[PDB]
Amino acid sequence: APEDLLERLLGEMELELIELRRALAQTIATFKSTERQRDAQQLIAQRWYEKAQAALDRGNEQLAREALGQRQSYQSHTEALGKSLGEQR
Amino acid sequence: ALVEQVRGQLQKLERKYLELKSQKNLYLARLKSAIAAQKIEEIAGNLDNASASSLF
Amino acid sequence: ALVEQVRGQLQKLERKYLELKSQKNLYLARLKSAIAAQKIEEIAGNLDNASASSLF
Amino acid sequence: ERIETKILELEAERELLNPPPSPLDKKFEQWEEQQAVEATLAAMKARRS
Amino acid sequence: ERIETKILELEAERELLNPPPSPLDKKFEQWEEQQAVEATLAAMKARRS
Amino acid sequence: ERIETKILELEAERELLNPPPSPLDKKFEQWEEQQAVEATLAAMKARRS
Repeated sequence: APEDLLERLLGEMELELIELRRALAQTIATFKSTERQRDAQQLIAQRWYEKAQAALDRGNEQLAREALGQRQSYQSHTEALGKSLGEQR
Repeated sequence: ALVEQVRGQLQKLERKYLELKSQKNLYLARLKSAIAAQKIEEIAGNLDNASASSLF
Repeated sequence: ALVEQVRGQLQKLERKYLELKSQKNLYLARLKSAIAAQKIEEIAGNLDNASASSLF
Repeated sequence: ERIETKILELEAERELLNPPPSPLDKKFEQWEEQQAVEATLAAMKARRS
Repeated sequence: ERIETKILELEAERELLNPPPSPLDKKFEQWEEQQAVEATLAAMKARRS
Repeated sequence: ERIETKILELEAERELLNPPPSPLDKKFEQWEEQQAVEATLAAMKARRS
């Protein structure tokens, strides 16, 4: 009977309005996780920035060269993750 | 040199692993969304309300 | 040297233990709060008062 | 670390269920509130100046 | 000695699969990196000289 | 003697798991520490000279 189907079909819709609901949770969960990782890497680079912020004074430039040269490796990671976070938004 | 060289391989490879792991969830998530939000519109086709092939 | 060296390992390790212990409670506490305050809002969904799928 | 992900999963689970207020109202409540305290005070600072 | 050949066979097996970066980029990353440390330091050595 | 190898195997097993700090930080902690004791003492030797 066509009337009978009208109630079952709408029921099967309800399973996906929650299934799709769960999918969005996973997507947004990754976005939060990806966001957090970015802070840690810049914080480490930030720490090296303070560490390099204590050497170039009183003429110890040679020490500053190595300190900032190490920061460059961390800096690249920050840029890569920064673009990804914006795209995922 | 060998111990220094071999460690570099592990460090580079280890980073590539977690990078792959993160992408796995994202593509899977888009698939379910590309299937869940995908699987509804067809049954609405049976209730099209826009043609003469629907129950409505 | 060995007795001096071995003691340093114990002293460093012992500090790391209680440090781990303190963090355990904090994460567990946030979990229950992230579950208790978490588990209420859904049942309010059954009493949404904002859609046409609630008892209210 | 995985526990933090579970917390993040759960905390953000109902960022969907109860969406945060849009910036438009967030741009107004404070905007009207400043007047609310001052406007209600506008009579205060005048009636009982 | 034949073991070394097997190692060489395996080690060079994926020199094909993952080809090494061409000298052009290898000639630039360091070339830009030297500026990267100095240019970012150029403000460092000037702003907080 | 083989026992020593087992000790060496075990002792160096987690030289991998917990890598030693790189010389760069090892070159700084002491470098900043000398200032830390003297700089904090710099006021000591002056304020209460």
